[PDB]
Amino acid sequence: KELKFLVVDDFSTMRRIVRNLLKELGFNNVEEAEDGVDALNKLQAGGYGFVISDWNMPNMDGLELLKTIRADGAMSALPVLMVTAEAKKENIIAAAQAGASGYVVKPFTAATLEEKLNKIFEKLGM
Ligand SMILES: [Mg+2]
Repeated sequence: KELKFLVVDDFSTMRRIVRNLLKELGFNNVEEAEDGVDALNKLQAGGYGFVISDWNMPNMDGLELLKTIRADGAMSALPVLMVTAEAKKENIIAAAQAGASGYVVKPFTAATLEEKLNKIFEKLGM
């Protein structure tokens, strides 16, 4: 599957981990973004096929980034995997209403990530 991923997380250590987990699953075309604003700049360049986004981030959080993607004429169907942390239980109902493609709690292993990605590829038909 030739898919270009965008990994968005305000902690540089976590972006690196997720990127290396994707590399182990065979995905080598992975770009990183620091928050929702940075993510908008990368997405506008085009070519992205999947977004993995942390929920809590400064400047623009994962929910506002999701809602922006979903309102965009060309990118409204872009899959978005929402990432939450044990620290805070998020407003899942709002992400579900905005069309999140799925949810996963970090930290996660490549095995868990693979199972989440396979489930989304199947449910959406990618
Ligand atoms: Mg964060």
